[PDB]
Amino acid sequence: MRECISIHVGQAGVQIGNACWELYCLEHGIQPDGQMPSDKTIGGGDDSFNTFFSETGAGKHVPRAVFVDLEPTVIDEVRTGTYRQLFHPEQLITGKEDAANNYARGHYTIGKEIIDLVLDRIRKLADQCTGLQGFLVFHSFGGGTGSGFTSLLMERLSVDYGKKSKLEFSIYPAPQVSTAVVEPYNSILTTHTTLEHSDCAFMVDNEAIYDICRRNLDIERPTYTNLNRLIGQIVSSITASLRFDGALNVDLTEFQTNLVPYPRIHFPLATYAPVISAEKAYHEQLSVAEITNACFEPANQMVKCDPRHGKYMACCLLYRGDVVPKDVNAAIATIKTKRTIQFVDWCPTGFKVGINYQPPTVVPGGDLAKVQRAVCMLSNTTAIAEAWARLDHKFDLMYAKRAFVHWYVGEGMEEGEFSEAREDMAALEKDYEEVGVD
Amino acid sequence: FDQLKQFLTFDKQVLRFYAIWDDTDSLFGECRHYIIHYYLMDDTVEIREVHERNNGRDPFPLLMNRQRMPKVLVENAKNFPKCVLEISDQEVLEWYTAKDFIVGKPLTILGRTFFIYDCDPFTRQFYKDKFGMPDLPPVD
Amino acid sequence: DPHKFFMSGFTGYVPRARFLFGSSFPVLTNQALQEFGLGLLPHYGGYVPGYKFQFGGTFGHLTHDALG
Amino acid sequence: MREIVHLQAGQCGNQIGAKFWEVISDEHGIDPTGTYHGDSDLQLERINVYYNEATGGKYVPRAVLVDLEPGTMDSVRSGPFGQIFRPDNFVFGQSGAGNNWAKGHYTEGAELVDSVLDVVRKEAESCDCLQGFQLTHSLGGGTGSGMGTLLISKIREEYPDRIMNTFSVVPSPKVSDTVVEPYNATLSVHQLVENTDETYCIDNEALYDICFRTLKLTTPTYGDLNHLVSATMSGVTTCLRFPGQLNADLRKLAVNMVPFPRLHFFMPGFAPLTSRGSQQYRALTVPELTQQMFDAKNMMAACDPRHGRYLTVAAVFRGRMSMKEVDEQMLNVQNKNSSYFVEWIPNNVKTAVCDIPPRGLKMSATFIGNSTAIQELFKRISEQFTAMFRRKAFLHWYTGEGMDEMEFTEAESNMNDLVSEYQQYQ
Repeated sequence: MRECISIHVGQAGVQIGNACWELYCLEHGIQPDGQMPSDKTIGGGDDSFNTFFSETGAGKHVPRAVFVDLEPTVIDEVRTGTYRQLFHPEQLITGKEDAANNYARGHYTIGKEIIDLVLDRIRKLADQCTGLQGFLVFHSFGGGTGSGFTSLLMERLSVDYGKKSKLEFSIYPAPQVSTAVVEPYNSILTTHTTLEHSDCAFMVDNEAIYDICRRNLDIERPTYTNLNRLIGQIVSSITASLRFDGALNVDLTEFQTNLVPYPRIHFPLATYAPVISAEKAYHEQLSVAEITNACFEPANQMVKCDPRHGKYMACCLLYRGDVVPKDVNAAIATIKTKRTIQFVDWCPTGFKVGINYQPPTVVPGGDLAKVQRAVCMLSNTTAIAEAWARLDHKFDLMYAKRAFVHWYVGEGMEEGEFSEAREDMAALEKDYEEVGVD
Repeated sequence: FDQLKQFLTFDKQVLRFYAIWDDTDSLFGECRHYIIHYYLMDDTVEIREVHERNNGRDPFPLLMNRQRMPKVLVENAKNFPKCVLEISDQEVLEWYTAKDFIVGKPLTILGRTFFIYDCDPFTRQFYKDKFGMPDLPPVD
Repeated sequence: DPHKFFMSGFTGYVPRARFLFGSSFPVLTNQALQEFGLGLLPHYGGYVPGYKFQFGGTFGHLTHDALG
Repeated sequence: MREIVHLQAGQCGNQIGAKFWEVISDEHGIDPTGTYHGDSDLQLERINVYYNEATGGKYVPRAVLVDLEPGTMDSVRSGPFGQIFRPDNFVFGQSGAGNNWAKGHYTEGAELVDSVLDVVRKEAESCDCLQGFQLTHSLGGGTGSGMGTLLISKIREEYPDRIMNTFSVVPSPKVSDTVVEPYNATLSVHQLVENTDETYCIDNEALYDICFRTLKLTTPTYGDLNHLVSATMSGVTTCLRFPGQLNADLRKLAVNMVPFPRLHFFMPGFAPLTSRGSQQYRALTVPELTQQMFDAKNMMAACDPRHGRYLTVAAVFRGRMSMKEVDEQMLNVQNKNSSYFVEWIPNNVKTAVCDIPPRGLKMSATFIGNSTAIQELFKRISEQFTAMFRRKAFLHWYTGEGMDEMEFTEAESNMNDLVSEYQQYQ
């Protein structure tokens, strides 16, 4: 009866969730119709769909998600596609006009209209959940309705519901590859105002997944579709300790006590161990003792960042499938004897382990192979400080000639907060070099 | 035996039986409905309780966790320290197989006698294809 | 079954013995191990059914039919 | 006739203590239905100690089962012997503790322990003569280490003069499975020195290595370590239920083994551990069980007992044995290595011989040690709490809940007390 709200705003997060919600219906028995099969039994206990789906007595199973976007064309293809008979037709909130890479077009001007139809579903969704535990938001930093509009939910949901952890998963802008011309601008605006209300905001990158899919999967010329089912498997391994059973169950209340040491050092990043194609995953032994070491590569990180320039602070190794807990324990002690994986002095423990009894799933027509085990580490490293070095220097050249500004100030937004959002992200960056001082 | 081959051949294939446990001979005994799952991937058995509305029981979904079920124990296994050790293949003479679950027969698991009265359409087809058994009629 | 009892004063366990009363410890313990294996009377203050339709005879000869 | 109350808090204590009843009911002849099928007539005559008999003969246990996260009491009722308990005895909320000490003893614990102590009282009245309390602590965090001392500091307010029997899994020198582990340890040993009369230490490191070189397992899961714990746990209370030749209850085991008031943390063991291979290549008697008992590799707590002495050692005995064999072979072991005991008291061995062996053997024993080496197990948490403290690491999930900071030095100052007391008398 432990529940989770899954809000998908922006245009990236409504598109990941097309590939995220096909996976929960796949883990359990629920058809894209929404009904359950008459003949085939998947094996499901009785309430393991209780976390993400609200079963109704008519037989249909109804999901807990809100898909709001102000530009209408991306939810209108979910309103017509394979997953029409799944959702609630009042969930899918349609706007009228763009947000158009503008922070102030989505956060203040057009955002003041659509917000009360957004919140009057969330405060209805909470009243049917009797064991509610937190939020799972899906947006993107480099835009105008996943950046401006995420901090219009976050500065109201924190006001109403108070202290409940909120776990937003955002595509970080990549170093070399970039699409919008103004994403150094609207990145800083959505982290000055959401670092005060976030509890752990995970980071995903487009450039890193474009390379580990090139080599491990050994696919080439990839798409956006082949990226969304690698982000759909992380979040279905985070939320597997609320629907399944196992030795160590790490549920959502203590992700702030395991991963957040100081109240503004909550920016962790995640990987996933056995990503092998179907021609090489049967040609070697994939056991516990090496997929816990393939997690600690430089080349297996979902964020383009060298982990080796900063020391780890707290990990979390959420295992899955056929794992006995002796094999984890001799394998973590392999890690701390290595003088490359540098842990740091005020945290002798560092590691935190969960095990479970359900193997990985595979989508039909998938890119991944059938594997018994799965590891999804989540690490709070200090190397992500110099992922914020570049994106302040990107801000520091365009603001240095007042460039690109007047599309922001025209749509109800003061110029006075550009200087103090970059005053802020110094004061965020000054903390990571302060905590590393032993 | 290639455990990975069995897993890959029978992944998500579960035989589902409908059973009653008639305990009415006990002082507070009730005739109760159960679902028996047999997992073809690993030859494990799970027993689920069927709760009716207003049955006066605590809503626990499982009578028995998913595990491999011994049918016959070795004579020396009477002294096996079950309080510290799990039953290994050395203490078990015969394991429960898919052949032992038959509609209209009593099935004795952990000292409880279940009467299997029906099976799902998939299980019915699987028994026809694997064992050549004629149609398994539901018992009222 | 002779010598199926317990002495008066045995601290220990005997089943079905919290649930039987009225006789001392050995007589109860034998029970606790075997279990482990014509007309009515005048001026009576009770009710004969049919006692609206009787006239003109004796309480003895009118309550005989109730027991026979 | 002399009953003991059992209490199950935390994750690690719920699961080991539910493996405790499948060893208890195995010795006495209860099938998982709950009715009685046993052969020997010596099981019945003292069945009342751990069990309550119910109308029909469904011998129901005497444990109380409290945890906040309800996912484990839906997971220990669903075991092989889970279906025997009292469903009135299950107490829970819905908000898990989250490995926080101030979610157990302070904030949510002000709700539920007012409804914990009146389910204890509903079975204290059905006991003829209570003498003790079992609790399965779990020191690895704040779900069974925080609110465990919320119960024993409330029970000890009620019953001043009764035995406390806590079996608590202890933190480990290896890499742990919780990052706030030195925080939550030192909070809960400030009160365990004031309300318990022993705290039988257990380490997951030693139980991965008893089963590595002696038993020689291949893949020891969590289902196998609990048999090692529950065998010692069921060996200490044998003189209460089974007839014996020197009978020793839990107060007989008290005045032997605590010299000064604050030296009661002990060390467990279990004698006849063999491989699956070399069982019939080995002959066991009293003088072979003694060498299997008195080595550092047969201790269930990850300390090396050759860096200290023993104040008092007791080894209960089960089976059909003589007692010149027992006593003279405890005289040799106090004589062959006499520099590993304390000179200021002459004798060091308490002997108790029962007349009933366990299932599947012909003789067994159980080793209980009170060493000075336990300060090494307390030196580490004294050493790795300080480095997590002076930078105020990981901290505001306590102080932001109901903690203070003035008791984070008033618990370390008592951690380093026990290191001083064990060492001073060495």
